[PDB]
Amino acid sequence: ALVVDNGSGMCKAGFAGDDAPRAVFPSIVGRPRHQGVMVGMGQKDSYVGDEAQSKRGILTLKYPIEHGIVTNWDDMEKIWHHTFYNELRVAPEEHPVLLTEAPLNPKANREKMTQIMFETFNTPAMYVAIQAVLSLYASGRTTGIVMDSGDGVTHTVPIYEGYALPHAILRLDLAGRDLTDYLMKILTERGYSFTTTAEREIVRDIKEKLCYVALDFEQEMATAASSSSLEKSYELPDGQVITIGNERFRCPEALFQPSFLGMESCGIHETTFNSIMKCDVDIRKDLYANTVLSGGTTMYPGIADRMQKEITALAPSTMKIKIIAPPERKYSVWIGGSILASLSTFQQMWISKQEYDESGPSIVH
Amino acid sequence: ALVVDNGSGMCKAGFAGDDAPRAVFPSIVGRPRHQGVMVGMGQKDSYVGDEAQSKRGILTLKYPIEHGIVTNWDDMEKIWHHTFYNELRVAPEEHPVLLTEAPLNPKANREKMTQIMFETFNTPAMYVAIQAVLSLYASGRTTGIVMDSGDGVTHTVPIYEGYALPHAILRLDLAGRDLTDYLMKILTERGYSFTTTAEREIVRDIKEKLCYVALDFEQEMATAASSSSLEKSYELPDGQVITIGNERFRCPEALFQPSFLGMESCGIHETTFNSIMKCDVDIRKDLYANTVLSGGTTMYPGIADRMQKEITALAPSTMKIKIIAPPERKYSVWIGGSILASLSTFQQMWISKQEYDESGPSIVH
Amino acid sequence: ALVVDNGSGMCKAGFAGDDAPRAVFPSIVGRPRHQGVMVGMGQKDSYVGDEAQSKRGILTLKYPIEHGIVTNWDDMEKIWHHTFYNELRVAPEEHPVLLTEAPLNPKANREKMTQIMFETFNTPAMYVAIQAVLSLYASGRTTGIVMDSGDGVTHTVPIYEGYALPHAILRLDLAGRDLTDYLMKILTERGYSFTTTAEREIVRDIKEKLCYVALDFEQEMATAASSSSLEKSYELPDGQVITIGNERFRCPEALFQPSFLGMESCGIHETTFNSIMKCDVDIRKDLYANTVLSGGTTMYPGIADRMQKEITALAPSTMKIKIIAPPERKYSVWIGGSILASLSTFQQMWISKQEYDESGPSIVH
Ligand SMILES: Nc1ncnc2c1ncn2[C@@H]1O[C@H](COP(=O)(O)OP(=O)(O)O)[C@@H](O)[C@H]1O
Ligand SMILES: Nc1ncnc2c1ncn2[C@@H]1O[C@H](COP(=O)(O)OP(=O)(O)O)[C@@H](O)[C@H]1O
Ligand SMILES: Nc1ncnc2c1ncn2[C@@H]1O[C@H](COP(=O)(O)OP(=O)(O)O)[C@@H](O)[C@H]1O
Repeated sequence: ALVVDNGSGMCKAGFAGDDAPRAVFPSIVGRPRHQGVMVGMGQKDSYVGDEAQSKRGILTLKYPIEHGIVTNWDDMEKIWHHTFYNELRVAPEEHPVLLTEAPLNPKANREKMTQIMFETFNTPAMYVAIQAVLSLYASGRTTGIVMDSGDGVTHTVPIYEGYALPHAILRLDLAGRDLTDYLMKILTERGYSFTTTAEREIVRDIKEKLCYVALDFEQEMATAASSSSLEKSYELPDGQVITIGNERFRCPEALFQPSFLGMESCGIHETTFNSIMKCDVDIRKDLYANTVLSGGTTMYPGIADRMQKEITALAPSTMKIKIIAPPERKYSVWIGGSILASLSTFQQMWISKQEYDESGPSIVH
Repeated sequence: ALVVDNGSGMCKAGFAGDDAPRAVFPSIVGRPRHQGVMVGMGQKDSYVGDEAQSKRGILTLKYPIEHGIVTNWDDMEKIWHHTFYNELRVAPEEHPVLLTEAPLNPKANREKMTQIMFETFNTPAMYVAIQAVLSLYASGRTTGIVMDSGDGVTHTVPIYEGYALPHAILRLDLAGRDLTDYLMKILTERGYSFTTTAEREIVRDIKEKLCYVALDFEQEMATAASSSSLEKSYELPDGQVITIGNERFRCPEALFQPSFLGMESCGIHETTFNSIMKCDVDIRKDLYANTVLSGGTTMYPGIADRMQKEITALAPSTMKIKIIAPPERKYSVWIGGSILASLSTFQQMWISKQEYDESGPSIVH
Repeated sequence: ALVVDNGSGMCKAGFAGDDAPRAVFPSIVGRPRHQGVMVGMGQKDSYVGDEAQSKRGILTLKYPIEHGIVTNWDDMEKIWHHTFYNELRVAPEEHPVLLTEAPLNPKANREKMTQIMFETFNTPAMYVAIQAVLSLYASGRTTGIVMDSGDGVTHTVPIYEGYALPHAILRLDLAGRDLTDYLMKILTERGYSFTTTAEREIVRDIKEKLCYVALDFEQEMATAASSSSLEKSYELPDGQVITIGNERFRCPEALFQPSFLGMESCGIHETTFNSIMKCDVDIRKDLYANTVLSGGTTMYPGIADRMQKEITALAPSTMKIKIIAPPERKYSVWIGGSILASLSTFQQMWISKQEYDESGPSIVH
């Protein structure tokens, strides 16, 4: 059976018989804006994130997915086509597939997504599973509160003894792309300017390399405003040097207290405490000291040691607080997908073609 | 032969060849309220007070027994199944059993209870015995007035020279569970709130730990309203501190003068005097100075020294009054059950299978 | 004398010489989140529900009161200041005032509330009265069971011949704000999203306009899933149309069987039957057929005709059941406040300054 993590930002896919994905590519569809001045194939009508990442510049870049909701399904179907035929060389009619989505999403999403997945690609069996549950499979726990944070979605789910508290789930649409745009908007403080889609991938790669989360933001500010040498240099692809300072932390720190973005919500530590405070009074002792981090934007160095200091300053004292931040968080959800796909007891739960032929797309409910 | 104290509140069981029970667990059956988000065996259809006490939170809690009357027999049969197979590891067809009940109860109770006990578990021999009689066995007296007070039932039986006066027995359905709910309803005076079954066990454990009976309630009220330091603190399972004051006594004191509950009856001291005043005129001298306390809710510190001062203020003077409050009152009825089960002369009194095959369940009468 | 209904949600105030309040405004205090880019007076340090309702967007909105308990008294004192000086144009030192509260509340509330009311505003005389009693004044009955349901509190009080049974009162913290948040959490099923305080008032006004209570919820569900045209459209303040269907009832219906919210209590019909079953056996015949509904969230169309069908299915047959749902339920408690304030025989019951100068704030007891 195939496991495809159509999370936002990049697609990750492979077989359930493996410990890591076989494909990891940036989910972009890119289209040329200039005509072919010399005869050849070298100006295709469209490119997908495998090759559109390197032919950027002459291409505009648009994602099929935003805030975890698919905006144009033809781009997504093109990406699934690339994942099945071009990358894993596999006929989708041969293999069952399971697909990930955010916990709360417009229900029509699941309906269209399955209608495509086995009316067009005619896959034999299908199942949709929420990412936070799959992350626990990857950790192998049965009690815990999972936090996920990727491109444009953050959410949390409490689970105890394998039971989720659906009244205690939260979304918080703050992570990633809304945080890259802040880097774009703060980096113009130095003077550098970045205006276009292909040029944004530079700012993304900057953020993926030159970023750390301060444990005491006020004192890092007081240090970087001193004579301290804290800057590092980045070479742009044309050879222009970039120096970054007073910014390597002041970007990711806006994941906490997101009033810097004018988002009037509570932040990641607040919504972690405010999710545990929705659970029953004796569940707190076992969700505390089992906080599990997941997903790309949890990868900055120093996250866990700040988050722990924030929660411990906020939760009632005389309670053990531990944050389970493993490595490989980027793949955690796919690993758990491979696990759940492999468990023999789960094999009765797939929606088969026979069910959909009776019920149609609302069988997902 | 087995002795099982299926009194209300918690089940206590063991062999007659012992001085204390081998099992003591809260008689609860608990059921999940949330569907399964994660795969496993870890969510049985039902749990019993051994594990439902710790898996509370994810469970609703319902007792099979209320006011000493069984409300749902399938929950009780599940508890007997747990006591025989799971807890005492004993084949019920091997051993006779004796079972306790309240003195006055709907007769259909005894009928169903024995029908189950040796039509289903097919026990070889059976007997039902009233708790107050069994308590005298535990004290070893043959003259006395016994008071019992447990989860939801209080009653009294006078016995002289081993004879009970059935015209002088009283029930008074005031103890225990109706007194925890009053703590729940008075503790909201501080501001704390407790709404649900699992959360009530916290208030029960509070009551089991932070309670004392005032000898001069009016003066303890006048003291706690003074500058006196009289509060104590309880840590909830989440680490929230609770402070309790002007309440640690004002809860159990409602066992006397139950007009605080709007129950228009007389109270425990009144119904003790009003039971002795039903006995013959020369029996008073020997029921006085042989008052025997029994059952859980007689365990609060200061009970006996109040009760003596109340009865002595009410009974005619120039009479010696003594209250036999031993330790181990919690087990007293089970101890007496073990005694009566051990006496060889009693061994002719069990109802055998041969009797029931003639008479059916009404053979208990 | 003034009558101020400082119930939760919105403040309603006026003179006892009137049949309806003179002020009705949403009790919000709002504070700016942005520094001044343009010169003027137009950004006060704080605003109150008169103007903070229209300057929302640029304001954060916080209530002083939640679950009927005041959380920050300075916001409340600011609201009382606005009601006396700014709205009713009245010197508080001239007039006695009576104030409403929920039946069970932390006692410190009444103490602080009166300390403020005539240590700061220096009112000459003061009295606190429970809302359910005041509702009977508005109906003019002397026997009845009153149900109240507003912003964040529901409770019930039985009264017979003008006497309440304090052992039979219940709170049930389910109404209103916990039911708007459910609309926020169910409306994301369509795809629309609402994240912030000012934006929540839109969902509240939706609920106040596009809501009805189904008499047979299962059949309305079966109808809305058909081809039936049952949706209605709401225009947002920006002109975005919203269509709502299969939801206009599935929100308020969660006031019954609140397991949809994961609140493990019984619901409004259950706690109405379970309150009458605490009264004496001959009172039932006269509390039945005098159930009186009160307070805002009882205003949905179809409530009464469902509630009657629920109670009649549950109460013993051959009993007349009638629900007294008058119009003007929103003002009922204030009307009764005006009545009780006007009765000359009541005029001895106010706490005067002379009493408080001896007793301090606990004179309310
Ligand atoms: N090394 C890194 N450290 C921190 N964040 C990263 C790193 N690499 C990628 N990211 C973040 O993750 C995004 C890539 O997609 P991601 O959100 O991880 O999708 P998914 O969660 O589905 O894997 C990047 O745009 C970036 O915001
Ligand atoms: N240490 C204690 N002091 C006072 N009361 C107690 C104590 N422990 C238990 N109780 C009361 O006894 C109840 C336990 O069941 P109980 O009524 O004793 O049943 P039984 O009488 O059948 O043993 C508790 O709910 C509590 O009300
Ligand atoms: N027309 C209406 N129909 C149903 N419910 C309403 C209506 N108007 C207001 N409400 C409910 O009443 C709330 C307003 O405050 P309310 O609870 O009535 O306070 P009070 O009971 O003190 O007047 C609103 O938030 C809403 O939940």
